[PDB]
Amino acid sequence: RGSHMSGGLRALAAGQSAPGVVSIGGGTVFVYSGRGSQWAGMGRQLLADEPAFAAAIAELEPEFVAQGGFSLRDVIAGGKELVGIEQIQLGLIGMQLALTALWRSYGVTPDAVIGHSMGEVAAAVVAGALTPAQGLRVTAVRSRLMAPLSGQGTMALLELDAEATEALIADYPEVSLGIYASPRQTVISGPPLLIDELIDKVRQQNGFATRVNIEVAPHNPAMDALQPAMRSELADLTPQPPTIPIISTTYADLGISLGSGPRFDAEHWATNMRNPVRFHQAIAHAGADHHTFIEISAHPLLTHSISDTLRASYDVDNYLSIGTLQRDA
Ligand code: NA
Ligand code: NA
Ligand code: NA
Ligand code: NA
Repeated sequence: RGSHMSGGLRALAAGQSAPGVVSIGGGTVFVYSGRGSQWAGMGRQLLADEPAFAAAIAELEPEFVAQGGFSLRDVIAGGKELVGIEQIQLGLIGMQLALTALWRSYGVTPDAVIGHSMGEVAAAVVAGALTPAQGLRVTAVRSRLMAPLSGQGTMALLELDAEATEALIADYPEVSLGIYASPRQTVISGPPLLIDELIDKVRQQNGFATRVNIEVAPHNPAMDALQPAMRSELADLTPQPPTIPIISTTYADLGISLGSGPRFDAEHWATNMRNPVRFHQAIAHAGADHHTFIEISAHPLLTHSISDTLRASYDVDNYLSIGTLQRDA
């Protein structure tokens, strides 16, 4: 039935498509979003009808119980709301890894991964730079550090390019450019009263602007306060070089410069939560030679931005930008 599956996944789930199928060009990129997008009953039918999904949830559950005092298995089965930044972030990465297992069971695996904002932890796990246990650990530490800030920040998506956004916020020292979303959209981050003021200005100047469903201000100066504790608590984190190309959204150079490769260690995660998200540039880089982009999320929020980026550089008739699950049935 898969009422909440994307077309590509549902077709594989029923067996209508052949293994790994999803004309398009070659290459597949898995995109891990940074936003929690829980919807009522998320994963409930998956847990009962998709053994690969259920195995992943089962395998994560012991670490969650002991690393998070929270049961993802019970959230999914009981359709419980994730409450608080810690449950939201921890639940999201569990869903991301379990959904990656689901695609794998139907022959769909990534040739490269992209992590958007906090979704770069999940990307690093799937690329082999971190183990699932290490991914939970990073998520647990960071989310606990951000939880006390709940309600002191937010973000907003604006129908402005990056330089127009920097112009808008020039006189707003507390507001930052948070995400380079596409050539046409940019996310700002900062104190909620000021984000609301900027949303209104964009609308009154005949543009489009929306609040992000988030109650902190990542990718902003506010995060400086948290970086020392990040480096201390994750001091013992020992990552490995990735085995799948990972295009990092943390750095201007996408973490793919000649020479040494990024080390996905405590400093990287402290940097990832503070630096602006180079999502536009990572997608552009990836679309040079990869033609299928799959957002690994509970509800597709990046597929339009992906398509906008790809359309600016490539012939999108040869491309496919899809999600995994969606809140509508
Ligand atoms: Na399965
Ligand atoms: Na897997
Ligand atoms: Na592990
Ligand atoms: Na290691």
